[PDB]
Amino acid sequence: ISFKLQEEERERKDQYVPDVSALDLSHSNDVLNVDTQTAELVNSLGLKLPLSVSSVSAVRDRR
Amino acid sequence: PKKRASNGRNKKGRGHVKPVRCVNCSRSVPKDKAIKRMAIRNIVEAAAIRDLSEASVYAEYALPKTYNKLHYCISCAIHARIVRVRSRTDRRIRAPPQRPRF
Amino acid sequence: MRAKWRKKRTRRLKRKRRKVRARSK
Amino acid sequence: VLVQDLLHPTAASEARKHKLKTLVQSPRSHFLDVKCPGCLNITTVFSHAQTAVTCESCSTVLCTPTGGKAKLSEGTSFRRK
Amino acid sequence: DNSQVFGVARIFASFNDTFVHVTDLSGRETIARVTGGMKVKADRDESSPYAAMLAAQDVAAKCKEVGITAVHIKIRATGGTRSKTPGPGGQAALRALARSGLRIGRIEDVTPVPSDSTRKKGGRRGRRL
Amino acid sequence: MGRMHSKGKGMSSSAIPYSRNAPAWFKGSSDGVVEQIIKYARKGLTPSQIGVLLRDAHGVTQAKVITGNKILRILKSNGLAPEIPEDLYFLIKKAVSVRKHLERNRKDKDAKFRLILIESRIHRLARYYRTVSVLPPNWKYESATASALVN
Amino acid sequence: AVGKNKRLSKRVVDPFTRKEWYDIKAPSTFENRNVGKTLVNKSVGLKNASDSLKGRVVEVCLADLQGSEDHSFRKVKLRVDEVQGKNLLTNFHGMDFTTDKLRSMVRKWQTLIEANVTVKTSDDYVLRIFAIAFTRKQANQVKRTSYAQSSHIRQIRKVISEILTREVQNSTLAQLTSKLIPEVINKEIENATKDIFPLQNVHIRKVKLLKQPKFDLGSLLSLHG
RNA sequence: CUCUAACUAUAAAAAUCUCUCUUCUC
RNA sequence: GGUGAAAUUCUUGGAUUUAUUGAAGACUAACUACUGCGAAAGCAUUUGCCAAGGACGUUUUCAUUAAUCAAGAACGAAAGUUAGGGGAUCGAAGAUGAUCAGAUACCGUCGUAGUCUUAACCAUAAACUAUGCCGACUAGGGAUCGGGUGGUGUUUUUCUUAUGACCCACUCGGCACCUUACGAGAAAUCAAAGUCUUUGGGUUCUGGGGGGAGUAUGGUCGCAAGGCUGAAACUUAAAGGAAUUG
Ligand SMILES: [Mg+2]
Ligand SMILES: [Mg+2]
Ligand SMILES: [Mg+2]
Ligand SMILES: [Mg+2]
Ligand SMILES: [Mg+2]
Ligand SMILES: [Mg+2]
Ligand SMILES: [Mg+2]
Ligand SMILES: [Mg+2]
Ligand SMILES: [Mg+2]
Ligand SMILES: [Mg+2]
Ligand SMILES: [Mg+2]
Ligand SMILES: [Mg+2]
Ligand SMILES: [Mg+2]
Ligand SMILES: [Mg+2]
Ligand SMILES: [Mg+2]
Ligand SMILES: [Mg+2]
Ligand SMILES: [Mg+2]
Ligand SMILES: [Mg+2]
Ligand SMILES: [Zn+2]
Ligand SMILES: [Zn+2]
Repeated sequence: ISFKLQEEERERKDQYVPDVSALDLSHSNDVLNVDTQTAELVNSLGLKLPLSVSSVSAVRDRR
Repeated sequence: PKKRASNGRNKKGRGHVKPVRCVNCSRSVPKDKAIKRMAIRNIVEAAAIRDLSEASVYAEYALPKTYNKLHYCISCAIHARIVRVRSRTDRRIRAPPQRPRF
Repeated sequence: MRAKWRKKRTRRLKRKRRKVRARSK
Repeated sequence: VLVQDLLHPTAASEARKHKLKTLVQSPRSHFLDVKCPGCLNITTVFSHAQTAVTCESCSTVLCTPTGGKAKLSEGTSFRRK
Repeated sequence: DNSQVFGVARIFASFNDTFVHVTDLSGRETIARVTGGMKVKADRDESSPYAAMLAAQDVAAKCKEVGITAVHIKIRATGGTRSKTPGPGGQAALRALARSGLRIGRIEDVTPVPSDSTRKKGGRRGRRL
Repeated sequence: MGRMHSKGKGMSSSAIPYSRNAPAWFKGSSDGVVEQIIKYARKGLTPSQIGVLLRDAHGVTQAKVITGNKILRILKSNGLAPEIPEDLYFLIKKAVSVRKHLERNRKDKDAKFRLILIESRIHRLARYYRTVSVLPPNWKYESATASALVN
Repeated sequence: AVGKNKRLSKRVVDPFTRKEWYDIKAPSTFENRNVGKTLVNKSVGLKNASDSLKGRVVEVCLADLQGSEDHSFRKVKLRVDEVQGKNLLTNFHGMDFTTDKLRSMVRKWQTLIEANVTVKTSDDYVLRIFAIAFTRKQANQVKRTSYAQSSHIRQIRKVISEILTREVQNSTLAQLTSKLIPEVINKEIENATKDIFPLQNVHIRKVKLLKQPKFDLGSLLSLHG
């Protein structure tokens, strides 16, 4: 079922755009932290793009 | 016509396998076409544990479990409902019945 | 018929006839 | 795929493949100049040495038989050449 | 250790006419062999749980009479070449021995399992019921 | 992947390098190679043993690369060639070993089967060598002259 | 209940009022030296009961013998050797597991290694011992099975044979049991085998007594008070 | 974006079957 | 006991169980898997000896020695035949007690030859993967077994390196598997049963409708059982394959 009111709350809840983009480097430590490989990928790509490299510890538990 | 691509045997590269007797009718069957069930059970039924639990020396006894495989001839496996007569496209599904309880 | 038992029947027939051969000599 | 340059495989891809399957059938092995911890002389050894190689100078067997390369003797020094 | 003089009930539960047979710790001295077919009339129901309760209750009565108070259990199927699986009745006998006064401890299964010998009775095609 | 007598299809082998000439870093002399080859031959090692030892101990990659000629040919020119080619001799040795094992313990039948395979190979190789005329055309391998050639 | 034929081819008594009770004593090796009771037919001359008692064997769990529950799956058979009147002694006769623990260890996707050996004690007690070991899944293994090579199995069996031979040939069976109860040989086997393959659940099993020299009265007295 | 625990327990006997087989073109 | 229910049968000379022992021959449980070895049959306690083989590694050795192969040969499940040895289990024959109209069948008990061996015959099996062998190419995915590769890898542990066991990315070979058709097939299906009308890699052996019939006869091997070889007269419009709906 769909009456026009429901279409309208679906619209106005959907037309909602949040405030800051949730990436923005603003959350979760200013300037994101990623692994070395994508860091050097951006480096080779030749873009400044601030960075925070780190290790990954690729060892896998039992899972 | 070949009913099962795996030939319904599961031997496939062994020549010949030792035979094992059926558990109900004692028909000898190759140890691979030898439908087989892990009959692990508590030595006492859960319906009667409580009587044992409160009327026994050795507080918090282990209450062990009895272990044994069961080997059926496929005739018994079908009649005793251990194995059902599945449908065509459902034959090629070998995963056990979705881990009966989970 | 099962071909197995037809072969067995002919085989026994052969055995009887060859015993007939042997007894004749 | 569907378009390559079999003349010019990637060197990483080239060594990636198996020998006898490359462009030119080349050997994976090499020759190491090994010096015994005792004597400073230089003795050449094939990397996958079969026999128990012995330095003619002294009975100081340097590499032991193995399926793959011969295992060194924990004291020698090898140079790639 | 409050002076529980011990025993071993040693239920032998087959697919027909189960057994309850309490004896000393060494097993040398029997107390009330009395069996499943002792107290049932059909001779088809010898394996039935009711035979188990009847046999168990009377052997428990004899157990109290003699003096034994605590019992260890040797559950045994036919074993050997035959079916390796505990008899349907014997479990009911276990329950009854648990109920009727007797103290129980150290449950064990002693079904004789062979190491693959003594070709099982039945022929190749086996029982063809 | 042929493996006449077993369906095994392996390709375990060696890929000798493309450079026909010697490696640039080699310091030994081709002649000195020749004298060590001949002296090891005097010690009695077969040309396969010769090659493996010269590869393990010294910079000898292929004696054909270094001396310009191959080990068996060096021996033949120097007059140290064996009367029976080494591979064949190894076949006789294996065959007589299997024969001794078989006669020692009768019931082993796979031993008999492997003996038949080995005799097939040895007859085949002898036929080849007779065609190339390394062996005398009357050279024959059955049981007893076999044992004499074992000695 | 009837259906009888009675192919026989009432002087009844009370056969249990005509019987005596006797005590069971475990050697000084274990903690709880007392074991329990035993009913016996009354001792009359011309078949004195003490003749009948000597030779009896009793299967007793190690949990009762030690109080703790970790010895639940163990099982010791003790032989009746000396009778003192209303009270009798026992000497060690055999060791075994409860079958249930044995089966619990016996699982799929991990091959089991068995080591069987006949060994002579330090004194004279000719024994046969068995050892059961299972491969242990590693701490990081994604491989779904934990199978061991045949050569690894041979080496492990040889190692376990040597360790068992050492342990039995060291000391007498009294000391041997005093070693058994702490199951120290288990840690020794794991020690000498953890380099080859992990081997979870090492367990010494079915200690079988085969021969005994004459009687050794004095040691038996020493083992009981 | 963190996981691998439950389980039962049936079979006695039942053999045979006379016809009559007939189109698709708008 | 034994069964769907029962009987035959053993049992107060005490059968059934309850313990210790001991004898015999048997097999090697559970580990046991879409895993391994072998040419195939087949192979499963431990240990030593005997010889053998695959695959992998190899800047080692010879230089066409290669593939299949009429003729010829070796192995060749079980049953069978000789003879000698053993003789547990289980069971053709027979003996039985049931079921039924009959049941000398299926269920039930005993029991001979065999089942296990030691030398010799037998050489057939649905000896099936109902796919001959050797080659080259063609599509995605994983694991798994054997070897060998590289890790600044992990725990290992002997402080630390060394091993071993694992994790990763491999690679070579093996049993296989999953997905798919863009190839085939008549389809069921096949990663070969593809690269076959756009018809040619090298090679052996088989079939020409079904019955008659693997029968007749002659050879040939075998003591025998029988095996290999192998028709015709004649009789029919079908038999057969795969799938579809009832
Ligand atoms: Mg194979
Ligand atoms: Mg199956
Ligand atoms: Mg039926
Ligand atoms: Mg009629
Ligand atoms: Mg009795
Ligand atoms: Mg086993
Ligand atoms: Mg294996
Ligand atoms: Mg031929
Ligand atoms: Mg036979
Ligand atoms: Mg009858
Ligand atoms: Mg009959
Ligand atoms: Mg019968
Ligand atoms: Mg019988
Ligand atoms: Mg045939
Ligand atoms: Mg025809
Ligand atoms: Mg025919
Ligand atoms: Mg003829
Ligand atoms: Mg059809
Ligand atoms: Zn069955
Ligand atoms: Zn040195």
